[PDB]
Amino acid sequence: GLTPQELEAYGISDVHDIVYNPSYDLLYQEELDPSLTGYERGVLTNLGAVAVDTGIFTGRSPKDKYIVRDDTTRDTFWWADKGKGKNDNKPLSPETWQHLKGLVTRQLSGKRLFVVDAFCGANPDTRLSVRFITEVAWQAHFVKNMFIRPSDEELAGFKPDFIVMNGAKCTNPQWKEQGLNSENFVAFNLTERMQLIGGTWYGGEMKKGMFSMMNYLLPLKGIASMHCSANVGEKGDVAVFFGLSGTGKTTLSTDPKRRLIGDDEHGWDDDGVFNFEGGCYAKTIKLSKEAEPEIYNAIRRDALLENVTVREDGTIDFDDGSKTENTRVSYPIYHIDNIVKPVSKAGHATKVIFLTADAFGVLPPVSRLTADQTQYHFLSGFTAKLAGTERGITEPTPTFSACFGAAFLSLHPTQYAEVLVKRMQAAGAQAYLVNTGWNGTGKRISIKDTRAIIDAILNGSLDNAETFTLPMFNLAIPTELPGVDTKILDPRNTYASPEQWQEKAETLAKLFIDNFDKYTDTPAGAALVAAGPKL
Ligand SMILES: Nc1ncnc2c1ncn2[C@@H]1O[C@H](COP(=O)(O)OP(=O)(O)O)[C@@H](O)[C@H]1O
Ligand SMILES: [Mg+2]
Repeated sequence: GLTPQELEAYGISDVHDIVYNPSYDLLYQEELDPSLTGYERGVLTNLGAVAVDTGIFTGRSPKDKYIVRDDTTRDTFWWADKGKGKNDNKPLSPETWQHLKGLVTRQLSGKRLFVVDAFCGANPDTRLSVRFITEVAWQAHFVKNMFIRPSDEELAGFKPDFIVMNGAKCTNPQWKEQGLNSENFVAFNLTERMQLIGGTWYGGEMKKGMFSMMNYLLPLKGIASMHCSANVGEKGDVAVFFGLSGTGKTTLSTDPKRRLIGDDEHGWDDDGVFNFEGGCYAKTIKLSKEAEPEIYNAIRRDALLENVTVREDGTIDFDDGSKTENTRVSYPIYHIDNIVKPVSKAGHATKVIFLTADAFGVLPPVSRLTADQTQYHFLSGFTAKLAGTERGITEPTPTFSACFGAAFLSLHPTQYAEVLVKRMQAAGAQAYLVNTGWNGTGKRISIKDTRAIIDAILNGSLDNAETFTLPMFNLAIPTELPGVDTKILDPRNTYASPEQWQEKAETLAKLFIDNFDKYTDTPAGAALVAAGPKL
């Protein structure tokens, strides 16, 4: 248990009341308190879960992310103004950090705080003991769902390695004089081992902020830190799925025939793949209980819906994206029946799948990758949003995010590729490229067909299939696969003429070649150029 004195050490004073590690029951009662007003206020939906509103911020704010440049982080961090390649690791002075800290601690002073102690990492030897402090009940609920909930025995000897203070209600009015992006802030200090959040209510900032910390600590110890989902079959076969947001990591790893290890952040050490989290954070936009039953059923009491539209009668309108297309729901991992327990970990991965939502409709549904192409595509981290608000006519805008999660990388991309490659090699892991995106029909490939391709990969149907090489990208695509429509395996078939495909394939190839040029500093990246597309 905590005391007002342990908080005073953090710089927080006059603490009225501490709600230490609240149970789901209390949180439920706290969120439904009819006296709550504003963004703290939750509503009860017909499914039994409470729905909240994160306010103005319905997603992350990378432009407000800062890391203090001191003697601990100077020579190790991948700085946005130092290292080649664009990133969000903006340097912050120790003095400006102290100003932001003052703003947050004064904000949490004289309040009734919610303190949640949890773990980030399923293995005791590499895990972080994090202490979350907030004045908003649903934020404590979010960290309870997302992080690893300690047992009574573990809380007994609990010593926080990292502290995260959420001062969402406060903003920095001096930001203009200090040279920051805005009045908001998501700052990190590795000397003090702390995270400060101000102005933004979005819970994703606490989750991804700790992921960014694991992404810094782990690789330096020779452990792969990955933005991937993961599951194991009955035979002990572990599969990992990399990919950016909305590409299918969550919808595809939640397979009723395989034990879910995790859905978003995993490490890979000598023993194998381990989850960092204690829950799942699924996307609910246009959620169908028919296509994704396990995820739909995980939405019940204790799950936390965010930004979804709740009608007057309590029913949820999952199709409504008027506020945001990034509607979410977090829930304890146990809301999914088929999962690995008690500890979310398994053996080494032998199947590495890179998911990509190709808006250009150029990439094939599935391709077996060569060792060089694995490394080339990992560092490229391609995805394409069919943006332009789709009120214009067409706009397949691409995104090249190194390691399929550049937004959370604390070290140079190659450091991630390196530890990952050595792990894949010791395990004899195979890599595959999967397009959960578009083809020539202008429609996204159905979840049904994608799941069939994932099955073909996991059971070796793909590995034994006869394959031919796709021009330019030089991808080995299967001639056919059991359960999947043969017409779609070759992307050129979905076009009226293979000449239509050709045009776009060249455009995408140039984008890839242009993008990869920022890795041709070393003989390694220069060597991998032969693994990329050629016109
Ligand atoms: N063929 C498909 N494969 C995977 N996801 C698909 C597919 N078609 C549509 N989707 C939708 O795309 C989104 C993928 O989201 P999710 O798995 O949550 O992304 P990630 O976990 O990688 O951010 C979901 O909203 C899902 O319903
Ligand atoms: Mg996900």
